[PDB]
Amino acid sequence: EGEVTEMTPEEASTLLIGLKSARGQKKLRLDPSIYEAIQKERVQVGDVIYIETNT
Amino acid sequence: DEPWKRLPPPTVYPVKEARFEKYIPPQLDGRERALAQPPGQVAIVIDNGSHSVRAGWNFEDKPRLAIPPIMSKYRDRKMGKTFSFAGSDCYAARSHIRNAFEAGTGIVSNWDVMEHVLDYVFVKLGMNEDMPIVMTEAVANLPYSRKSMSEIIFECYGAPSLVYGIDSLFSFRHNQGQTGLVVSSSYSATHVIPVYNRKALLSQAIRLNWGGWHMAEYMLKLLKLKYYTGFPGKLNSSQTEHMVRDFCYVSLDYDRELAGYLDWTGLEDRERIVQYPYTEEQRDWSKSLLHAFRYGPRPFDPSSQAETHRVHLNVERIRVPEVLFQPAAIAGVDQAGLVEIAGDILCQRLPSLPGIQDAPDAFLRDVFLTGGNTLFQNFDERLRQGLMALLPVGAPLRVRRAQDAILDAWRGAAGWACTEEAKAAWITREEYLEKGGEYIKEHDLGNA
Amino acid sequence: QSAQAAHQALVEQLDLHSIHKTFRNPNWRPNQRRNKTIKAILGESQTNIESAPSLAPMKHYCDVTGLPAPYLDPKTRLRYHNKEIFAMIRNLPQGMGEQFLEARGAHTV
Ligand SMILES: Nc1ncnc2c1ncn2[C@@H]1O[C@H](COP(=O)(O)OP(=O)(O)OP(=O)(O)O)[C@@H](O)[C@H]1O
Ligand SMILES: [Mg+2]
Repeated sequence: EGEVTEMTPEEASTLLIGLKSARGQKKLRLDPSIYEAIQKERVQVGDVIYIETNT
Repeated sequence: DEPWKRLPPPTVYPVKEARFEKYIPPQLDGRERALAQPPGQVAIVIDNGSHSVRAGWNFEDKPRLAIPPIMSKYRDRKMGKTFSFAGSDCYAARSHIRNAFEAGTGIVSNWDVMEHVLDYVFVKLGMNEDMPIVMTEAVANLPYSRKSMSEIIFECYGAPSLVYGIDSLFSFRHNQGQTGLVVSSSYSATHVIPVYNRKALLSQAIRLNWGGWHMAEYMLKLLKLKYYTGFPGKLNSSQTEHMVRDFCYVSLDYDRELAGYLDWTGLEDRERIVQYPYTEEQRDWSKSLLHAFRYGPRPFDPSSQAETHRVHLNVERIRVPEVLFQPAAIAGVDQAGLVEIAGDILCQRLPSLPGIQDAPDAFLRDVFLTGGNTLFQNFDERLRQGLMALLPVGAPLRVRRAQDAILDAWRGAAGWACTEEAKAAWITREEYLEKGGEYIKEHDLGNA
Repeated sequence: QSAQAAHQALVEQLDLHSIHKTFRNPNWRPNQRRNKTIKAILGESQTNIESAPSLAPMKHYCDVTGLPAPYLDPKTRLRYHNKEIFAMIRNLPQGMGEQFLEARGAHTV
């Protein structure tokens, strides 16, 4: 759970997303499936999002 | 009635400002020791602080002299003789004053004032002429300014050698600095300098044009606005300097603290009050936010001379230091704030440099605070909390303070003064006569 | 009176003209034009270029009381916290509005 600090489409399929909390930031490699879930919701840089990694 | 009428009498502090103090004779004992100490291991060390020119002997642990960069010159025409002053001999009783520096700026500009200040320094050090001078510079000091100073040193005083180094970098060397991010907030400005293997990466240093001067000027602007209906004390920047020093602090969460700051509950604790001098022969004030802003929980009347002669700081306690963190919001300075500057360096610049190895991790492990304007409460904690959110989680951030924020830059130059690094960086008078005052030896603590 | 005499004795005791400065080169005299502003020096110099504006959106604070300001007055362009401060803003002494702006370096011109 964090503020979306970066959204970098890695392929032209994969996304890399950067997430930040008050206590640090993190990068995640996203499968195209979870990417399009993130993209079906209208997530943009500066949004706050909740992700469950395995579900 | 009761919520004010039950309160104790207000605690109020006398106003302070810079003033003359008992005479200091010229210390001939320094000249004696300087000639007794071994050859090639003695220098005069001058830190050109825009707040205080600090001068003394490299072989001593503290400056002999700490002097405002000001002069005064006037005639009491009934007495006929001219009088002339440079430093705290200017009573900051005419206060007919000029300053060596351009206002709020790190760079010397009134060279005649500077030359009178240097005359005062060499008198107080007991010069009886011939001694090496170590002198501090602004970051990226202007070539013309470097020339004009060195020209004074070599034409007017004929000194054997001069060396220029950055005061914040001397401070980073008095402490056991090796690699780190040097954050300086000074009188003139605020600089973030990345230092790698004791060498500053001045091409990657950044300056924020806010400092202890701008805080005193901004505090004055706000208090003039607070009491725009007129205030009987003569508000001056030299007073608001002491107000900023004594009463300001950095908020750990500014919006949360600010939005509740003028709630009448506990406002008597959030408020602090200073007394200017005086002499004496369903809609209510208690529901007015502007009464709280100006006069706090007590009732006010203009009959009370003392109560008319006091300013209430209140929101200015925290609004003034926040200009470093939010310059464009609070003071309209179109510059990124301190946390955004340090984050841009650590996260965007240093990992992009060739060959720098483990950026940020190398630099990130020692963010280091220098200069007097860093001395605010929670300043280090606020800077750490801000950077922590910008860094990869669990990264080994440490934010550390110099052992002294003001003298330690002089102590670093005094320790460095006669090392082989320094004497390799010295320019001799003949080298100046060859190369001219624009020339400088490239070294880790100096400008390009 | 002795207090004035003692004061003038201090004014004498401090005077940098009463002190003689043998280390000062008597021959060298400065160029009278040497004192120049930073603007002049930079103009005549035609790294000391060292920062840029933030891209983040800035927060809004009341120009009067510094508290957060939801509102911007369209008439005077002062930012204000609440109706109590709007009431004082709209009846300010005529020149005062430009001072609240100038405290944040804003101006009408
Ligand atoms: N305890 C303190 N808390 C806050 N501010 C302080 C404190 N002590 C001193 N200051 C302020 O720090 C400033 C002095 O900073 P410093 O002496 O490091 O600058 P400087 O060397 O004169 O400047 P520069 O290198 O820019 O020419 C003054 O504005 C002074 O009011
Ligand atoms: Mg300094």
